[PDB]
Amino acid sequence: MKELIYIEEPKILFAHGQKCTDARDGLALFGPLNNLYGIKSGVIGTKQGLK
Amino acid sequence: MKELIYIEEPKILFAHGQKCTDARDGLALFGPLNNLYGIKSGVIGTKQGLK
Repeated sequence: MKELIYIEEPKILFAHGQKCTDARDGLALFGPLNNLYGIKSGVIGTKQGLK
Repeated sequence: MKELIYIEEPKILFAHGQKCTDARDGLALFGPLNNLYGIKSGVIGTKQGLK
């Protein structure tokens, strides 16, 4: 018989010094680290692509 | 006795589609034209410069 070992989950960090094992859950619960104000986007393409 | 002619002020435009004559008053009554979200800044210099 061969023997296996287990390794625990490492956990990741989010806003307010809160730890979670998932990024989706930690983002929906706490939020990201830094503070952006807003994304200004440039769109290059056809008309239907822009729509 | 030569004659002088007078030319009216051209006026400059602001937010809300509002025309004024002085830039200072038109920035403190209707604000700028485009809509940013905030200015992220970089500083290069000594410690006193950052202070």
